[PDB]
Amino acid sequence: GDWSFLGRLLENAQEHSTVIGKVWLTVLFIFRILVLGAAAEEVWGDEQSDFTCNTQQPGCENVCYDRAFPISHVRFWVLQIIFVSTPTLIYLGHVLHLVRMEEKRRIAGALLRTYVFNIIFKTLFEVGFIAGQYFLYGFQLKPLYRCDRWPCPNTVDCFISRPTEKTIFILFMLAVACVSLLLNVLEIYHLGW
Amino acid sequence: GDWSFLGRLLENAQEHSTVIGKVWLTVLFIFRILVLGAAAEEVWGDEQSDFTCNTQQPGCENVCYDRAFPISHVRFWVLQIIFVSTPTLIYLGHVLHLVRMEEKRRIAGALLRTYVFNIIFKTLFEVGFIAGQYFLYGFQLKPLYRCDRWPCPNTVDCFISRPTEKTIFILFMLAVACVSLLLNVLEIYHLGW
Repeated sequence: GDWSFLGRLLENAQEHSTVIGKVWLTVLFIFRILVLGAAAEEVWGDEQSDFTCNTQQPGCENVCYDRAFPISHVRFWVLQIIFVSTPTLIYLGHVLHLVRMEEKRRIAGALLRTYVFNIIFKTLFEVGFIAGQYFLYGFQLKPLYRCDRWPCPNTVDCFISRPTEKTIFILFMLAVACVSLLLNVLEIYHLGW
Repeated sequence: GDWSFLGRLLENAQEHSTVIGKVWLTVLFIFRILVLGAAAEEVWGDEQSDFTCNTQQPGCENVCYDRAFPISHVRFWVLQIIFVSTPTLIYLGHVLHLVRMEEKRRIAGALLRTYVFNIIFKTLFEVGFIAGQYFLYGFQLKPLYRCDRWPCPNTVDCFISRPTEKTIFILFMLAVACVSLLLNVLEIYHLGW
């Protein structure tokens, strides 16, 4: 996808942010957005095309792929990026609003509360997506999925495309997410002390 | 098949047999041999050809047809005919042997014991095939057979050719077999009294 606009806004955000925040935005751009576009989207491109079920039943592969993958991992990661970035956009907008207010007439007062809330929201959204992915997929895609959804007769064996590569990238993104959490914790403590 | 030779021998047997025995041989020829050749063999001709299993697994239809039908009904009926007819052949041979003995030099003495044993053996073989078929197939072929024999993955649904016609003929032959039993009982009692 085209992340250009979000890029513009977040680049603006870098200036009005802590050094650790600039590190966080670098991580977001490089290890999350760029990995997803350059590497992961191609991994998941044949997810349903090369999903195969051992059966002659029409409609079984469709319902089985749908039950195994209610949302694709890459779409989940898109949404995670958007939601962890939204607080930064809120804070940046409040900052620009105060600048416009000054013109009509760095981090302190209302902006400090807003920045702390921004880090907080980023952390909660962060953790939330991590836990949701754990409960939806664990952290390993196995090659076999056994499916008993109508119209499949009895239980059918279905086979995943590229499960090991997908597992590698699942874990890569989990690690990047954990690094982001650590960075946000560092921001909180660094402001505190 | 060509039952001509057995026919010759059994025709000979008719002369040296009771009236009820001639009825029994008429039943054998007409309602068992002729039905099998004229009607049933065509019913069972497509038994494996039109046996269908819902799967893509190579070898599953073969092992599933084999598990559902370890012996075909028509082959069972062939063997039943042969074995219920063998005692009559024994008795007829003993009779011809006594005739040859007389030439070298109706039912009484040794021939009477042999005739009673012939009826007995016919009755035991009769009942035995009936009970064996009950324990192997019951008396109704259902249209669905669920098969979990390797290499079939999990349980697969397989579908029988012509199950209702096959059931009709299964029951027809059961009835003919029971009529034969009744005739043999009548022979025993008629000799007794």
